[PDB]
Amino acid sequence: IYKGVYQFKSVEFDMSHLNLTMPNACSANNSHHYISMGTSGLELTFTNDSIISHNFCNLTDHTLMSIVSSLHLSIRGNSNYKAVSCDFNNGITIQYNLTFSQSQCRTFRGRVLDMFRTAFGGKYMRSCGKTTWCSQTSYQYLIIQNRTWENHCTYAGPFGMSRILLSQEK
Amino acid sequence: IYKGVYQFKSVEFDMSHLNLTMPNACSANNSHHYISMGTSGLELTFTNDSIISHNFCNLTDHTLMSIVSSLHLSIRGNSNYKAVSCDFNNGITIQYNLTFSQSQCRTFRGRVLDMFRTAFGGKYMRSCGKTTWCSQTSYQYLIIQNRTWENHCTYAGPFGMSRILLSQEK
Amino acid sequence: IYKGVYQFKSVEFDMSHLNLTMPNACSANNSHHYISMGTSGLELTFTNDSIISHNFCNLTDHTLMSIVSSLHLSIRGNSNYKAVSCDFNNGITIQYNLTFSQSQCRTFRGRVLDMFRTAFGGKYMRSCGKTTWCSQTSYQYLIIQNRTWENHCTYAGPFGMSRILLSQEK
Amino acid sequence: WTLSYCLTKWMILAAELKCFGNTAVAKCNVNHDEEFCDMLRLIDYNKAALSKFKPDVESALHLFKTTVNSLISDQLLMRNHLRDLMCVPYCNYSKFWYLEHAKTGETSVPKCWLVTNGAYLNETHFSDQIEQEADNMITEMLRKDYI
Amino acid sequence: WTLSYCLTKWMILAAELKCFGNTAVAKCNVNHDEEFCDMLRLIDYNKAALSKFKPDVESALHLFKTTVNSLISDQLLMRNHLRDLMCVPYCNYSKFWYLEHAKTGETSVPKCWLVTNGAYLNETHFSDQIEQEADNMITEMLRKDYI
Amino acid sequence: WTLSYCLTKWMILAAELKCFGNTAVAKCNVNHDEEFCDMLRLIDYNKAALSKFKPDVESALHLFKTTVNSLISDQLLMRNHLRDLMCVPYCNYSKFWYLEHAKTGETSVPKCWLVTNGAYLNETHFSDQIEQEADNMITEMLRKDYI
Ligand SMILES: *[C@@H]1O[C@H](CO)[C@@H](O[C@@H]2O[C@H](CO)[C@@H](O)[C@H](O)[C@H]2NC(C)=O)[C@H](O)[C@H]1NC(C)=O
Ligand SMILES: *[C@@H]1O[C@H](CO)[C@@H](O[C@@H]2O[C@H](CO)[C@@H](O)[C@H](O)[C@H]2NC(C)=O)[C@H](O)[C@H]1NC(C)=O
Ligand SMILES: *[C@@H]1O[C@H](CO)[C@@H](O[C@@H]2O[C@H](CO)[C@@H](O)[C@H](O)[C@H]2NC(C)=O)[C@H](O)[C@H]1NC(C)=O
Ligand SMILES: *[C@@H]1O[C@H](CO)[C@@H](O[C@@H]2O[C@H](CO)[C@@H](O)[C@H](O)[C@H]2NC(C)=O)[C@H](O)[C@H]1NC(C)=O
Ligand SMILES: *[C@@H]1O[C@H](CO)[C@@H](O[C@@H]2O[C@H](CO)[C@@H](O)[C@H](O)[C@H]2NC(C)=O)[C@H](O)[C@H]1NC(C)=O
Ligand SMILES: *[C@@H]1O[C@H](CO)[C@@H](O[C@@H]2O[C@H](CO)[C@@H](O)[C@H](O)[C@H]2NC(C)=O)[C@H](O)[C@H]1NC(C)=O
Ligand SMILES: *[C@@H]1O[C@H](CO)[C@@H](O[C@@H]2O[C@H](CO)[C@@H](O)[C@H](O)[C@H]2NC(C)=O)[C@H](O)[C@H]1NC(C)=O
Ligand SMILES: *[C@@H]1O[C@H](CO)[C@@H](O[C@@H]2O[C@H](CO)[C@@H](O)[C@H](O)[C@H]2NC(C)=O)[C@H](O)[C@H]1NC(C)=O
Ligand SMILES: *[C@@H]1O[C@H](CO)[C@@H](O[C@@H]2O[C@H](CO)[C@@H](O)[C@H](O)[C@H]2NC(C)=O)[C@H](O)[C@H]1NC(C)=O
Ligand SMILES: *[C@@H]1O[C@H](CO)[C@@H](O[C@@H]2O[C@H](CO)[C@@H](O)[C@H](O)[C@H]2NC(C)=O)[C@H](O)[C@H]1NC(C)=O
Ligand SMILES: *[C@@H]1O[C@H](CO)[C@@H](O[C@@H]2O[C@H](CO)[C@@H](O)[C@H](O)[C@H]2NC(C)=O)[C@H](O)[C@H]1NC(C)=O
Ligand SMILES: *[C@@H]1O[C@H](CO)[C@@H](O[C@@H]2O[C@H](CO)[C@@H](O)[C@H](O)[C@H]2NC(C)=O)[C@H](O)[C@H]1NC(C)=O
Ligand SMILES: *[C@@H]1O[C@H](CO)[C@@H](O[C@@H]2O[C@H](CO)[C@@H](O)[C@H](O)[C@H]2NC(C)=O)[C@H](O)[C@H]1NC(C)=O
Ligand SMILES: *[C@@H]1O[C@H](CO)[C@@H](O[C@@H]2O[C@H](CO)[C@@H](O)[C@H](O)[C@H]2NC(C)=O)[C@H](O)[C@H]1NC(C)=O
Ligand SMILES: *[C@@H]1O[C@H](CO)[C@@H](O[C@@H]2O[C@H](CO)[C@@H](O)[C@H](O)[C@H]2NC(C)=O)[C@H](O)[C@H]1NC(C)=O
Ligand SMILES: *[C@@H]1O[C@H](CO)[C@@H](O[C@@H]2O[C@H](CO)[C@@H](O)[C@H](O)[C@H]2NC(C)=O)[C@H](O)[C@H]1NC(C)=O
Ligand SMILES: *[C@@H]1O[C@H](CO)[C@@H](O[C@@H]2O[C@H](CO)[C@@H](O)[C@H](O)[C@H]2NC(C)=O)[C@H](O)[C@H]1NC(C)=O
Ligand SMILES: *[C@@H]1O[C@H](CO)[C@@H](O[C@@H]2O[C@H](CO)[C@@H](O)[C@H](O)[C@H]2NC(C)=O)[C@H](O)[C@H]1NC(C)=O
Ligand SMILES: *[C@@H]1O[C@H](CO)[C@@H](O)[C@H](O)[C@H]1NC(C)=O
Ligand SMILES: *[C@@H]1O[C@H](CO)[C@@H](O)[C@H](O)[C@H]1NC(C)=O
Ligand SMILES: *[C@@H]1O[C@H](CO)[C@@H](O)[C@H](O)[C@H]1NC(C)=O
Ligand SMILES: *[C@@H]1O[C@H](CO)[C@@H](O)[C@H](O)[C@H]1NC(C)=O
Ligand SMILES: *[C@@H]1O[C@H](CO)[C@@H](O)[C@H](O)[C@H]1NC(C)=O
Ligand SMILES: *[C@@H]1O[C@H](CO)[C@@H](O)[C@H](O)[C@H]1NC(C)=O
Repeated sequence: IYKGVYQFKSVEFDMSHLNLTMPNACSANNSHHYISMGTSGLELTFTNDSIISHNFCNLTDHTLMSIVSSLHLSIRGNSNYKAVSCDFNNGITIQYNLTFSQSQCRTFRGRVLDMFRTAFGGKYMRSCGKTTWCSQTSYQYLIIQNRTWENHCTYAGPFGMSRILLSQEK
Repeated sequence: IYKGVYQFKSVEFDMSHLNLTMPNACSANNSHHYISMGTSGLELTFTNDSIISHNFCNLTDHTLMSIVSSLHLSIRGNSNYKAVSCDFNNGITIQYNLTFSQSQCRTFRGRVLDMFRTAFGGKYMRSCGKTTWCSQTSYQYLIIQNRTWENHCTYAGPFGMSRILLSQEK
Repeated sequence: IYKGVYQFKSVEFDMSHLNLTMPNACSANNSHHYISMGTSGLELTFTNDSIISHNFCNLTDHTLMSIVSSLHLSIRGNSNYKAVSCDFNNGITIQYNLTFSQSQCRTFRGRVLDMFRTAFGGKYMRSCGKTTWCSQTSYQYLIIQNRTWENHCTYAGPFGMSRILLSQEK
Repeated sequence: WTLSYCLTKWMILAAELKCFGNTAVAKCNVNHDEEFCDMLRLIDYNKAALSKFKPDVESALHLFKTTVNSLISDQLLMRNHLRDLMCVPYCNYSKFWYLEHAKTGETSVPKCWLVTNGAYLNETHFSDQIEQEADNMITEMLRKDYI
Repeated sequence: WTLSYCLTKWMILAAELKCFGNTAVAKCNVNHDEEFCDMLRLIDYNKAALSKFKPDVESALHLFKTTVNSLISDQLLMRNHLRDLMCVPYCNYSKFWYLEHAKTGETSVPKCWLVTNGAYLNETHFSDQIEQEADNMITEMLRKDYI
Repeated sequence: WTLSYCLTKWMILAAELKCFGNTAVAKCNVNHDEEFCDMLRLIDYNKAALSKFKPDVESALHLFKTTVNSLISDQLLMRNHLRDLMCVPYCNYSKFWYLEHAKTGETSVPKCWLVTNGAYLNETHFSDQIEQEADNMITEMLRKDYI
C-alpha cells in the first residue's frame, strides 16, 4: 500500500505462449544457450572440445537457416575465412574456433563474443577498476547445432533476436 | 454537427502533385499494378501467359533500375536462380515464373506474392476459418515492364515504396 | 531578461571530449575535411592534382578501414569500377577521379558529391532562381588519406557519421 | 518546422479549398502518433523541393530514399499495414476527418478515416471516437480560456 | 489499436489472473517511453495472429522480421541493453510493477522492475519513483475529478 | 535514465561552468522532439563509458555503431539536414538557448540556436519563439504552484 489509498503490486509475464509467432533467445547456464522458434531450435554450446576439423565450408528448414544467417552476418568485420567449420548435411552444425592465432578485442574471439553477447545479453560471460569492452571467455570453441526444443530454459522473448536484426552489417 | 457547437467534416487528399519528388505505387485492378516516379513508370502485370523463355539473365534510366533492384532485393531468401527471366535490352522486362516445381508459402510463389503484397498492400490477391499467411494467386506469371505513365490509376503515394525500403534484406 | 522575471542566456557545447568514444566529422575550409576517431584520423582533400594513376584496386587499423568502408558503401549506385584508385599499402590512400567521361547529377561526380555532402553537411561546396539538387564542385579529384589527428578543425561530433550510417545501401 | 500554413485548392481533391488553424501545424512538430502530420510533412517537403530545385527524377528519388525516415512515420506505416493484414479496418492515407469550431475555426488534429473491404467505415462505427475527441477538445478549449 | 482489453490467466505467470483498466491501453497508442506498452503490443500481435492464421513457422518469422519495428521499441531495447552493459540495473522484460486504486481500479502504467547482478532490485531502492508516480497519479485523478 | 545531474566545466566551451535543474533531465527520458536531450544522452554515454572501460578505439566505434539509434535521434538529425539542404536556418548542434528563473533556478528545455549562411540567427529573428516559451513556462509554473 502507498499513500493509504493505492496498492503496490507487480506483474510477471510468461513467454511460453510467444513461441509459434516469435523467436526466443535464452541461456540455460554458462555453457548452453538456446534459440527456439516454434517447434524448431538451435543449441549454442560453449564446449572446450572440437568435433569438426574441416576448416573449410560452403555457405551454399528455412527458419533455422535464416536465424543462422542472421547470427553469422551479425559477426561484423572479417571472419578470417579459416576459423569457421561447417556441416550442413543431415542437420546444421557450425563450429567457431575462437582461439588466438592484452587488447583481447581485436581478435576473432572478441568479435564472436560480441555477437554472442549482443544476441543473448550480458548476464553470462561478462566482466564487471576498468574492464575491457568485449566479453571474456575461458573456452576455445563455439558449436551451433540444431536441437528439437524441449523447454530447456525459461522463455525470454524475441528481444535478443531484435537486437541481432538491428545490429546487422554495421 | 456534434455537441451543438463543433461541425463534423472530412478531408480528402490528392496525390497527383506528389509525383515529381515522390514515388507512387498502386493497382488499376486485379491484373495490373503500377509504380510511377515522375514521368517514369513500371507496369507489373499478372498475365497467365509467358513471353520470355530465357530462364537465365545477368543483373549487370537509373530511377527505374533502382526501383526494380529494391523490389527484387525485397524478395527474401533464395530466388532459385531459375525462376527469373530478364530482358534489359531496349527496355526493362523481368518475368517471374511463379509456378510449383498445402503450405503454399514455402514455395517461390509464396515469397513473390509476399513481395508484391508488401509493395502494394493486401487489398487485391488477399484471402480472408483460418487462412494461410502468404497471399493466394490463380496466375502463374508476373511480368514487370517499363511504361510511360499516363495516369492509369488513382495516385496513392510513396507509402508502398517506403514499406519496400524498410523490409529489405531481412 | 524576458517578462521581467526570467533571464535569457545560451549554452555552448565543446565536442573535444567526445573523441575517445565518438567519431568526429568536420571541414577546416573549402579544400580540406577531416574524420577523427580517438587518435586516428582521415583527411579528405579536394586537390585538383592527381597523385595515383593505377585506376584499378582490390578492396581486399580496423577503425579507419570501417570508416572508409562506410563512406564508400554510402556512395550509392555503381562506382563505374574505373574512377577509383587505391593504395592500401603503408597507409590508406583512395583517390576518386570526379570528372566527366546540364543534369550534372547523373554522373559519378554527382553521386560522389552526394556522399561527401551527406557526410559533412551542406555548408561548403553547396549552391543556393532554381538550383540543381546535387552539389557543385570546381575540382576534379578527391583524395582520402590517413592523418594523425592534431586538432586541425573545431570538433563537430558524430552526427555526420550517423547520417552516413542511416543512408547506407539505399 | 516548415521548410517553405494551411492547405490549398490543388492539394484537396473533393472540395474547392479548405485549410486548418495554427494549433494543428504547431502540434505536428515531430508527431508520430498521427498520420495527418506525416501527410503535412510530405506536402511541405514537396512544396519546398519544387520551389527551390529544378525537376530531376533520379536526384529526387535519391533524396527521398536518404530522407524517407524524416518524412513518413515508419511504425505508423507498419501498424497500418498490420491492420490491413488481418482483415481489420486500417488507414490508407486518403481520407481524414476532424472537428472544428463553428465561429473561431478552432480545429483539431484530423484522425484517419479507416477503410475495410474496399470501403470507408460508416460514421456510426467510430462515433465513440468522435465523442471522445469532442470531449477532450472542449476540455482543452475551456482550459485555454481559463489560463 | 487492438488487432483482435486486459490480460488473462495464461499470460500471467505468477498469479491466477489479473488485468488492467482502460487508461493503460488507451495510453499505449504508439507509446515508446515505456516497456509495458511494447509487451502489450507483442501479446496483442500474437493473439491476433494465432486466431486468424494457420500455424506456420517460416511465415511467422518472415512477418515478424518485416514488422519488428511496429511492435518492439528499438531505442528502449538498445537503452536497456546499454544499461545491462555497464553494470547498471536494467529492464529484462520480465516483471512490471504498478499502483492501482483500491476501489475503482484506477491503474497506472506499469514500470519495469529493474534487475542487476541476476536479481531484482529491492523495493527500497526505487521507492522514490513509486512516491513520484503516486503523486502524479493522484494529481491526474483530482484533475479528472474536477473537469 | 543516467548511465553514470548537470553539466561541468569541460563540457561548456564558452563559460567557466553552468548547469541545469531536475526538470530538464526528467523531461529528457526518451525525448526526440528536442536536440538538447540527444546532446545530454551523448555526454552521459561518453561519461559512463570513460569511467568503466579502458581506452579502445575499435571497440568504442563498434559499440557506437551498434547503439547509434539509442543516443542520436535519427529523424531530428535528418530534418536538420533537410533544413540545411534548402537554404533554411537549421540546427548544427553547437549553441542552445533557454530561459531560467532568476531565483529558484527553474530552467526550461534549451532550444537549438539556428544557423544560416555560416552565422547564428539574430535574437530578433526568433523572438516570437522565446515569448511563446516564456508564456507556456509561466503557465506551467503557475499550474505547479497551484496543485
Ligand atoms: C506454444 O504456444 C502455444 C500457443 O501459444 C501453446 O499451445 C497452447 O497450449 C495450451 C496448454 O497445452 C492450450 O490450452 C492452448 O489451447 C494452446 N494454444 C494453441 C493456440 O494451440 C503451447 O503450449 C506452447 N508451447 C509450450 C512448450 O509452452
Ligand atoms: C547446463 O545445462 C545443460 C542442459 O541444460 C547441462 O547439460 C546436461 O548435462 C547432463 C550431465 O552433465 C547430461 O546428462 C544432460 O544430457 C545434459 N543436457 C543437455 C541438453 O545436453 C549442463 O551440464 C549444464 N552445465 C552446468 C555447468 O551445470
Ligand atoms: C583452431 O586454431 C588452432 C590454433 O590456430 C588450431 O590448433 C592447431 O592445430 C594444428 C593441427 O592439429 C596443430 O598442428 C597446431 O600446433 C595447432 N596450433 C597452432 C597454434 O597452430 C586448431 O586446429 C583450430 N581448430 C580446429 C578445429 O582445426
Ligand atoms: C537436426 O536435423 C537433422 C535433419 O533434419 C535431424 O536428423 C534427423 O533426425 C530424425 C529424428 O528421428 C531422423 O528420423 C532422421 O532420419 C534424421 N535425418 C534426416 C531428416 O535427414 C537431427 O535429428 C536434428 N538434430 C537433433 C539433435 O535432433
Ligand atoms: C580450455 O581448454 C584449454 C586447453 O588449452 C585450457 O587452457 C586455456 O585455454 C584458453 C583458450 O583461449 C586460454 O585463454 C587460457 O589461458 C588457458 N588456460 C586457462 C587456465 O584457462 C582451458 O583451461 C580450458 N577450459 C576449461 C574451462 O576447462
Ligand atoms: C529477468 O531477470 C530475472 C531476475 O534474475 C529472472 O528471474 C530468474 O530466472 C531464472 C531462469 O530464467 C531463475 O533460475 C531464477 O531463479 C530467477 N530469479 C529470480 C530472482 O526470480 C528472469 O527469468 C529474467 N527474465 C528474462 C526473460 O530473461
Ligand atoms: C505532377 O505534378 C506536377 C507538380 O506537382 C503537376 O504540374 C502542375 O500542373 C498544374 C496543372 O497542369 C499546374 O497548374 C502547375 O503549375 C504544375 N506545377 C508544376 C510545379 O509544374 C503535374 O500536373 C502532375 N502530373 C499529373 C499527371 O497530375
Ligand atoms: C485492368 O485495367 C487494365 C488497364 O488499366 C486493362 O487492360 C486494358 O484492356 C483493354 C481491353 O482488354 C485494352 O484495350 C487496353 O489496352 C488495356 N490497357 C492496358 C494499359 O494494357 C485490363 O483489361 C483490366 N482488367 C480487367 C480484369 O478488367
Ligand atoms: C516455369 O516453370 C514451369 C514448371 O517448372 C515450366 O514448365 C515446363 O516447361 C518445359 C519446357 O517447355 C516442359 O518440358 C515441362 O513439361 C514444363 N513443366 C515442368 C513441370 O517442368 C516453364 O517452362 C517455366 N516457364 C518458362 C517461361 O520457362
Ligand atoms: C521502355 O523503354 C524503352 C527504352 O527506353 C523504350 O523504347 C523506346 O521507345 C521510344 C518511344 O518512341 C522509341 O523512340 C525508341 O526508339 C525506343 N528504344 C530505345 C530508346 O532504345 C520503350 O518504349 C519503353 N516502353 C514503353 C512501353 O514505352
Ligand atoms: C492459368 O493458366 C493455367 C494453365 O495451367 C490454369 O490452371 C491453373 O494454374 C494455376 C497455376 O498455379 C494452378 O494453381 C491452378 O490450380 C490451375 N487451375 C485453376 C482452375 O485455376 C489457370 O486456370 C489459369 N488462370 C486463369 C485465371 O485463366
Ligand atoms: C483508400 O481507400 C478508399 C476506399 O476504397 C479508396 O477509394 C476508392 O478509390 C478507387 C480507386 O482508387 C475508386 O475506384 C473507388 O470508387 C473509391 N472508393 C470509394 C468508396 O470512394 C481510395 O482510393 C484509397 N486511397 C489510396 C491512396 O489507396
Ligand atoms: C580527448 O578526450 C579526452 C577525454 O575526453 C581528453 O583527455 C582529457 O584531457 C584533459 C586535459 O588534458 C584532462 O584533464 C582529462 O583528465 C582527460 N580525460 C581523460 C579521460 O583522459 C583529451 O584531451 C581529448 N583530446 C583533445 C585533443 O582534446
Ligand atoms: C585549408 O586549411 C589547410 C589546413 O588546415 C591548409 O593547408 C595548409 O596550407 C599551408 C600553406 O598553403 C601549408 O603550410 C600547410 O602545411 C597546410 N596544412 C595541411 C594540414 O596540409 C589550406 O591551405 C587551407 N586552404 C585554404 C584555401 O586556405
Ligand atoms: C580521370 O578521368 C579522365 C577522363 O576520363 C582521365 O583523363 C584521361 O587521361 C588519359 C591518360 O593520360 C588521356 O589519354 C586522356 O586524354 C584523358 N582524357 C580523357 C577524356 O580520356 C584521367 O586519366 C583520369 N584520372 C586518372 C588519375 O587516371
Ligand atoms: C598512415 O599510416 C601509415 C601506416 O600506419 C603511416 O606510416 C608509418 O608512419 C610512421 C610514423 O613515424 C613510421 O614510423 C612507419 O614506419 C610508417 N609505416 C608503417 C607503420 O608501415 C603513415 O605515417 C600514416 N600517415 C600519416 C600522414 O601519418
Ligand atoms: C581544376 O583543374 C582544371 C584543369 O582542367 C581547371 O578546369 C576546370 O575543370 C573542371 C573539372 O570538372 C571543369 O568543371 C571546369 O569547367 C574547368 N574550368 C574552370 C574554369 O573551372 C579548373 O579550373 C581547376 N580548378 C582550380 C580551382 O584551380
Ligand atoms: C555551428 O555553426 C556555428 C556558426 O557558424 C559555428 O561557429 C563557427 O565555427 C567556426 C569553426 O568551426 C569558426 O571559425 C567561426 O568563427 C564560428 N562562427 C561563429 C559565428 O561563432 C560552429 O562551429 C558550428 N558547429 C559545428 C559543430 O559545426
Ligand atoms: C558444398 O556444399 C554441399 C552441400 O552442403 C556439400 O555436400 C559439399 O561437401 C560442399 N563442398 C565442399 C568442398 O565441402
Ligand atoms: C549480359 O548482359 C548484357 C547487357 O544487358 C546482355 O546483352 C547479354 O546478353 C547478357 N549475357 C547473356 C549471356 O545473356
Ligand atoms: C591486392 O591487394 C594487395 C594487398 O592490399 C596488394 O598488395 C596488391 O597489389 C593488390 N593487387 C593488385 C593486382 O594490385
Ligand atoms: C452507412 O452510411 C450511410 C450514409 O449514407 C447511412 O445512410 C447508413 O445508415 C449507414 N449505415 C450504418 C449501418 O451505419
Ligand atoms: C530486500 O527485500 C527484502 C524482501 O524480503 C527485505 O526483507 C529486505 O529488508 C530488503 N533489503 C533492503 C536492503 O532493502
Ligand atoms: C543582430 O544582433 C546584433 C547583436 O550585436 C545587434 O546589434 C543587431 O541589431 C542585430 N540585428 C538585427 C537586424 O536583428
